[PDB]
Amino acid sequence: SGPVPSRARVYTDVNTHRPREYWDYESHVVEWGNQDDYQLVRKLGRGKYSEVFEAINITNNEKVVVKILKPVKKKKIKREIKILENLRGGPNIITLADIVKDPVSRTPALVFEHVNNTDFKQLYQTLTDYDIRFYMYEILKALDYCHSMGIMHRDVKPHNVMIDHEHRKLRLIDWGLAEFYHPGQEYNVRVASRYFKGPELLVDYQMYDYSLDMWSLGCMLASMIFRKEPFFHGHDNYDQLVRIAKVLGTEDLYDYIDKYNIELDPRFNDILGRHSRKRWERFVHSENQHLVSPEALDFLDKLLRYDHQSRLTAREAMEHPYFYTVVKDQARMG
Ligand SMILES: Clc1nc2nn[nH]c2cc1Br
Repeated sequence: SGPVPSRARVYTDVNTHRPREYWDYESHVVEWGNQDDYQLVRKLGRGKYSEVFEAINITNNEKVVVKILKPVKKKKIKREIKILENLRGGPNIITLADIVKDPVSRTPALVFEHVNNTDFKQLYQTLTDYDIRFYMYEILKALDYCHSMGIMHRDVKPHNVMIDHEHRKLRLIDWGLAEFYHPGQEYNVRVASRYFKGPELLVDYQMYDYSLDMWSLGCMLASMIFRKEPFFHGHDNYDQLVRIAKVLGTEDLYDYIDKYNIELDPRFNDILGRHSRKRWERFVHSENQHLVSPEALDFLDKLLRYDHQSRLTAREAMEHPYFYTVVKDQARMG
């Protein structure tokens, strides 16, 4: 038997039409700068794969951000570098400015354009209904671009969205989990953060595509309009699917498994149970109702689907009525 193959609905063959060196990052040669051009000012945050510092470029007194990479496979470093270089200059994509190594420790580090140390997670508590739509639209610009360039981000979450609210600009960061989409390729399902993992990751379906990012975006949107962080609050990867099933229902879940002939881990048998598909009104209350509208719920429903092929693409999402006012305002002034 085996699982049923799958293909992305959009941007399916974009990498095939590219020269090999565009996506064959294992053969990419890295252009190393001089780390003596940069002095670290202060630590910004600590991660599982890197440490982020505010720094200064000695040569031109320019503020930068330096991401010191924790030891990982050489090919993973080349992948993040190649993806950042391919996407450089794209809408709302963080700009990679330089690549350096410590002379003694040989530890690699990436230097980025400076952004204010404010991510989406810290800000959305004070956001109006319009601001949520505005910044969701800006994220969709970055996703539609990188998807059109044949790249899945695979780690979309509020922590990876830096926002300068005073200037109303945002940047999508942390491309260390991003990967090139190739039709027929099977990918590692051990990606993204638990609360944002798509059902394809949780049931171990490896032939996924750009639509993985659209599930993660739906998880972000639900947490913001409902003020429930996270929206799917699982204890682990198994319970994460249970939390989803208690909302989206078990019937569509098993139909999804049947459609792609997915061999489900037997542990799920005794924990998924039977659950109806819940109406989104269940999560509306007096403190979030000003963020919830029929347009928001209709848009959210079309993102959070078990069947990855049934989710809105980034471009389809940008044309939803949820963004009509945002589109009109950008047409007038931008
Ligand atoms: Cl602040 C910051 N963090 C990152 N993590 N991965 N890439 C990154 C770029 C910037 Br700028």
